[PDB]
Amino acid sequence: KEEIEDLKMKLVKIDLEKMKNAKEFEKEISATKATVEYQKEVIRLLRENLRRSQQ
Amino acid sequence: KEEIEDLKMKLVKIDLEKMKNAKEFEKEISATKATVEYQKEVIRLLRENLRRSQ
Repeated sequence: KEEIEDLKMKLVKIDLEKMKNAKEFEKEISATKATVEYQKEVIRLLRENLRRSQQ
Repeated sequence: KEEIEDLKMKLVKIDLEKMKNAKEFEKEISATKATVEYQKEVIRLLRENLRRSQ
C-alpha cells in the first residue's frame, strides 16, 4: 500500500512535467511563428522602400 | 497487485507521451527557427541594397 502511494505520487509528478513541457512547447511555437509573421512584414516594408527608391 | 500493474503501465504510457511530444516539438521548432534565420538573412541583404539605392 505504501508502494501504491509512491506510484501515485510519481504519476502526479510525471503528468505535471508533461503539462509543463507541453505549455512551454506551445509558448515557443507561438512566439516563433509570430516572429515569422513579424519578419514577413519587415520584408514587405523593405521591398516597398526599395521599389520606390528605384523608381 | 492489479492496481500496482495499472499504475506502472500508466507511468510508462505517460513517459512515452512525454518523449513523443518532445520529439514533435523539436521537429516543428527547428523547421520554424530555420525559416526565421533565413528571413533574418534576407532582411540583412535587402537592408544593404536599400542603403545602396539611397
